[PDB]
Amino acid sequence: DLYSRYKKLQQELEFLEVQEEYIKDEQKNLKK
Amino acid sequence: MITSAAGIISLLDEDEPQLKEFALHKLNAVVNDFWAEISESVDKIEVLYEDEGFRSRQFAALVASKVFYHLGAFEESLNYALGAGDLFNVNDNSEYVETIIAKCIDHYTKQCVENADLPEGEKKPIDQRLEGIVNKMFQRCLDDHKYKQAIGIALETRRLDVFEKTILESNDVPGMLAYSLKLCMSLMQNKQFRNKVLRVLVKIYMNLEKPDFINVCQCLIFLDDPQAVSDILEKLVKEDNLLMAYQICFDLYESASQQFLSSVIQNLRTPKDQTLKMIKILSGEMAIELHLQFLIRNNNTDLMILKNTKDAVRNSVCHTATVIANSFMHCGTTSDQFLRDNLEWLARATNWAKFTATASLGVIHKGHEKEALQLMATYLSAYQEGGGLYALGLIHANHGGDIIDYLLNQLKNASNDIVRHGGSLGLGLAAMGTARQDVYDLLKTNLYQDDAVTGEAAGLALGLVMLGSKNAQAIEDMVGYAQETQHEKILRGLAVGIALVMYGRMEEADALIESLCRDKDPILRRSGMYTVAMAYCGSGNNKAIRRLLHVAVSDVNDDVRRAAVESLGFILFRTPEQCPSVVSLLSESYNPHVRYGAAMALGICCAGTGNKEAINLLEPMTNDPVNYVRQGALIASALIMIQQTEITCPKVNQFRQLYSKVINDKHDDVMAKFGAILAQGILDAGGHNVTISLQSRTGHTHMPSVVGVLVFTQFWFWFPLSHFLSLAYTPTCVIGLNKDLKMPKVQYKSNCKPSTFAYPAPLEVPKEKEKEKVSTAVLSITAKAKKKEKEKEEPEPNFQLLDNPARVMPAQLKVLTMPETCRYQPFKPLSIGGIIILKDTSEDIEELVEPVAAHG
Repeated sequence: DLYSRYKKLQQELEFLEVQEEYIKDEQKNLKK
Repeated sequence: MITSAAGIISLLDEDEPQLKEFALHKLNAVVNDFWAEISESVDKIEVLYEDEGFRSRQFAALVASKVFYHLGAFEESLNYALGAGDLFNVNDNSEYVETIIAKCIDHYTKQCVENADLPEGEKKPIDQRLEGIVNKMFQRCLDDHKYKQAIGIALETRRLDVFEKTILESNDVPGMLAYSLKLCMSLMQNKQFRNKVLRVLVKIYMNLEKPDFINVCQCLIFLDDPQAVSDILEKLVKEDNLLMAYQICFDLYESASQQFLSSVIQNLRTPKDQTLKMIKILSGEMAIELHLQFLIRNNNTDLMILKNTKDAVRNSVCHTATVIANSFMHCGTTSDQFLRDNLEWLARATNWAKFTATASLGVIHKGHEKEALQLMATYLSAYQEGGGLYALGLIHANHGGDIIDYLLNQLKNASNDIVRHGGSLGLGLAAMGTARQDVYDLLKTNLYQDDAVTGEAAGLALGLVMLGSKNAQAIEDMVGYAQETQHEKILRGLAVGIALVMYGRMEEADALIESLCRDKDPILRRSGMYTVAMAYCGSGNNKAIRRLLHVAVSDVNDDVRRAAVESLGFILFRTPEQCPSVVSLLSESYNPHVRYGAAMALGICCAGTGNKEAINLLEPMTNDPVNYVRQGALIASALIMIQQTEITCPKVNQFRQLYSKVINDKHDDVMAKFGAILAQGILDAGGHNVTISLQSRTGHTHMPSVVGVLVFTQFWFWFPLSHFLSLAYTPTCVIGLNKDLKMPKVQYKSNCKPSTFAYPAPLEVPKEKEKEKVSTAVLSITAKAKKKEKEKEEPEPNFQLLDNPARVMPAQLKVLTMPETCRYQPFKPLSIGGIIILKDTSEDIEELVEPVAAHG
């Protein structure tokens, strides 16, 4: 239970940070 | 109290190794408060530890670890805690102990993960005392009757021996095995470690008192070990256990790929009736026959909606759209009633529309393998002949075999380029995954020309044939021809072909992905996006997601942006809730191509899932001012809501009304209408009997389904490929088979209301509305006249019973059973579905079920 939840949170963190990277790049292109 | 440790620290400076140790003891006793002072004097304790010591080497380590922990330098605290040795006393409710334990566990996990990938001998040694601390934690967790999550710590630390020991020497071995398999299939990513863990799991399974052969075969499918599965089957048949083998072979066909099935069949080849029918099961004759029989028996198709679309159609685009939608709604049903009724409509087609119509015929007759060849000969220019080839290939899906020689021969003896295109598509479909050298070389020869129509099919069929093989020769030849050619259509064909070739290879595809992405040809960059998708299919790989998301906004070619978004959906299909988070922002993009890619990515990801946020995102996109964004949104909504009822999703009726409205409209764009017509076809695909799921019932990725979805998405460039979605149609059937491999009349029992999984009701004609007088005018005395006239004058059943061919919706398997445990007992729960070998204990007449004629 706890290990599965920990892995879920780790994957969510990785997914959210990659999403933020994408939003930063898209914002830059939108400014251009 | 004491208020100052200065005296105790000063005791250390002396030269007496009898005073020093008492100083250390008091210092440890008081480190709970005076770490601030002791920190500046730690260096003295450091040097005192770094000598013979005389109990100083023992206690100073613990003191320095404690003071460093209080200070904040855990990296240096760990070294001294380890040097302490036996003075750590792991067994105590101390916060310092807990924190150092956590830090040591994290350090060990990091070290193991880092050094595992390195060579066998080139490994940086671990500290033995650190290993001892980790093992002490393992043993403490075991002693706490906390068997679970010791498996998790073992998984993180990458050491198996503890994992095996704790999962064996524990209660509820079945439950722990189920948890371990869930972890091994879902969360962990490293493929080599996954294979090692699965090897341990299968060893445990076999050494169990009663081996779980079904889970063993699942793990062996994951490991790609046909020799081992063949040996398991050989042992299982040598020992008298036939139902086990029946269900094992059924699941093996339903999950494993064609190459694996062929290899296991060859191993078996290397009474004999048992072996022969095992080979037949693995080849899949009975699987496809049972699926076709299921669909024909339950062919509850609706014709009035298709009639309305036909009536509303004006343009050739909408005509071919209706043809394809009919194909989808009749896929696997072998019933061409609409096409045999509207011979004038069907005959108003021309050029590639005839190709598409014949392909629709083939899709309708999907799985109808027995009368093939002669059936197409009866059904009947160059376009018609090529369409017949492609339709016959579609009928002979991934499971081809015997007809490969016929396709090879006639594509050799084909003259028209249209016929060559059709034959190449059919041969690629028939040989999908076989990787036959002769077929590949013939397709190479057919590709080695300058002609778009032939080259596109030749390249796509090359990809289908080499699928997964990772053939270096194939990649080299296809990339070289793509670079050296001059026809963008051939380029598109080769792009999809390379994408398919580099399928299922997680990290072995990265070199080719980088090459294609850095390539300057926009079609080859699109090929790189598709290669990313196919390689990291259904893995949620964050590296691939990052690459695709980067290319979706950095690249200049809108085609490549759209392909990147589609690939993103292909990657994320395994976690449907996850994708809407990605695609909500992409859907609100000023780039219409990226918006369409977002819609199609949502469709692929949530295909046959009926998610709610995906539909919420699609609906506004369904209402857009751009032309093709609407088509993409409609098709994605159909993909998502395929086989969904009003109660299950309270928007399906809304989208049905939307499709009807857009079809029956004056200004609605041609491509919007095309998308709506397709959407209807997919939504009612297979006569409400088939759903689209890229993964098998047991979680294995469904290669035919993913290939079909990808090639269908590649209809933006070529309509005839739109029929490839047929491969993505899976019958939502639970079929019970007894020992004789014949379907007996069983009664399945589902405990749910008969409206959350029922077929959409026929809507009948909308009826004629007469002319209405408008609100007869009220005058001054009308109310008085009305007053004068006034004076003068459910059960909602909670039960569901299904005959043996049981169209059970994917959500409608968790809740499914039989009445009072009838004569038939399931070999495996009625939750996985598929084909179940119902064991029987009562002997009676046992009437079978009739093999309905294949006409509809």
